[PDB]
Amino acid sequence: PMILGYWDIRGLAHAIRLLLEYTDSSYEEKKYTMGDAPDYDRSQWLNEKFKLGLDFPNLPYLIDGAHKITQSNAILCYIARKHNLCGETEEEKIRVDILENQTMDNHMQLGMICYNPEFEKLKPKYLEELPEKLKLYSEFLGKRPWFAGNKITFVDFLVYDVLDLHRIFEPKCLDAFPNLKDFISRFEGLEKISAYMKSSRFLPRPVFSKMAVWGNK
Amino acid sequence: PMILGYWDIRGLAHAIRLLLEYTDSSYEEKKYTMGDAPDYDRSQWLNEKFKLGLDFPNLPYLIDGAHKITQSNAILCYIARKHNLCGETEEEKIRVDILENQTMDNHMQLGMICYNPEFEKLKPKYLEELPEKLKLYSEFLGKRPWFAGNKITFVDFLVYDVLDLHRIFEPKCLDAFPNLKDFISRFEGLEKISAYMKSSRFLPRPVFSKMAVWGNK
Ligand SMILES: N[C@@H](CCC(=O)N[C@@H](CSc1ccc([N+](=O)[O-])cc1[N+](=O)[O-])C(=O)NCC(=O)O)C(=O)O
Ligand SMILES: N[C@@H](CCC(=O)N[C@@H](CSc1ccc([N+](=O)[O-])cc1[N+](=O)[O-])C(=O)NCC(=O)O)C(=O)O
Repeated sequence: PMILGYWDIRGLAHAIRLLLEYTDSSYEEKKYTMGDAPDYDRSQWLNEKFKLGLDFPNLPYLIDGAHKITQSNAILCYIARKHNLCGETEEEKIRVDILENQTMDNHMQLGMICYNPEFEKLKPKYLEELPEKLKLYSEFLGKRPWFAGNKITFVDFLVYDVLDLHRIFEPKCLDAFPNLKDFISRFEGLEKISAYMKSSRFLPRPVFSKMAVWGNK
Repeated sequence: PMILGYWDIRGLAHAIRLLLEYTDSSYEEKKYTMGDAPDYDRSQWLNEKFKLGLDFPNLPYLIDGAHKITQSNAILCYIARKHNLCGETEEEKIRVDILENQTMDNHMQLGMICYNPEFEKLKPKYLEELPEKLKLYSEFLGKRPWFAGNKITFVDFLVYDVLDLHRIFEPKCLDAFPNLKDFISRFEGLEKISAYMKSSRFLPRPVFSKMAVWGNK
């Protein structure tokens, strides 16, 4: 069975875990524990980091037999390809590519301030800007059932994670975009998704690692 | 003809410009000018940002008729797909995916400190770490003519820009990895590449925008 390595948190592995579940993939998980402050001992991972045969050692990392992979989006396409969720038409592949990177951006943005000691000070501006960000995704999705088009793709998992992370950060954020709310309903309503969410495996928190100022627990 | 919008600098548009050239693509450039300190007036771009019909307004952006694209890596695949440089075999697509993101990481890393006011203080550590970074690419490439494998792909443009930016930042950096040096020789040795470098179009500097503390000019 495949084996997904990551910290004992949600973070970046979220969309992957969801995808793996949606695809009925056979897998295990090698969760790494980070020590408490002030050191935040990472040795559990560092003692293994370069022993796994990974090309660019990192987290998350996926191991499927002889295939060792790093970089979240790389791991997602890998999985998605086995179930034709990496896109089909031309326009689909474009939307996929754009989102694939757009979400990664918007994510690192939140991550950056949530790990910034001055989070409290920065928070005001970030929130002032967020509505427009969400709007973009609303406009983008429009009347489509999924982001790529009529068929679901791995990018839907990425958009979800991002959108979800924001209802958690600011609950009223998605209130102004019905289609987005429906998207979340539609995504969580997915049979294998719904079931996974009610299982013991579902790890929706902590959102970030112990070093984080927000969602660190 | 296609139209590539970006700042009047190298930056993220570099690999794209190189690819476009190597593919003999018919295109123009909409270069945006940033005002001098302390305001760094961006208005030339802001007054157009939401008028272009882009989905997620940003730079660089590519316009091919009805197709409006953002996110550098999104733009690269779009172009590479028209010429079969987006990867073919399974293992090829993996390497492409990994590098497509790996390079983007290593890039932002450099960008972050080069835009950091305390650049001078941060520089010492970054340099202490760089060798291992480069080594990863060397190990990765190994005895292959190209990163993807025997055929050249758009990621080779990404790896080049990164490797190039680092010889500029620290000339002796690549000295310990012959295969990487040969890679640089082999890439610039490409007919259309070589030619483009001797042209008036070649924009290798400034490396970053005016806001940068390094390579700002
Ligand atoms: N581009 C890579 C990024 C991988 C990465 O950064 N992994 C991190 C945790 S994520 C992370 C780490 C720091 C911050 N931060 O804000 O400081 C935010 C996030 N995040 O998940 O957004 C890690 O611990 N890697 C193991 C290692 O480096 O050896 C990918 O998407 O796979
Ligand atoms: N993920 C996107 C990122 C796009 C982006 O960052 N665009 C910047 C320039 S790049 C950039 C900007 C800042 C820093 N920095 O280090 O501070 C590094 C880089 N970089 O290219 O590496 C911009 O000016 N966009 C127009 C807008 O936002 O309206 C992509 O790769 O296309």
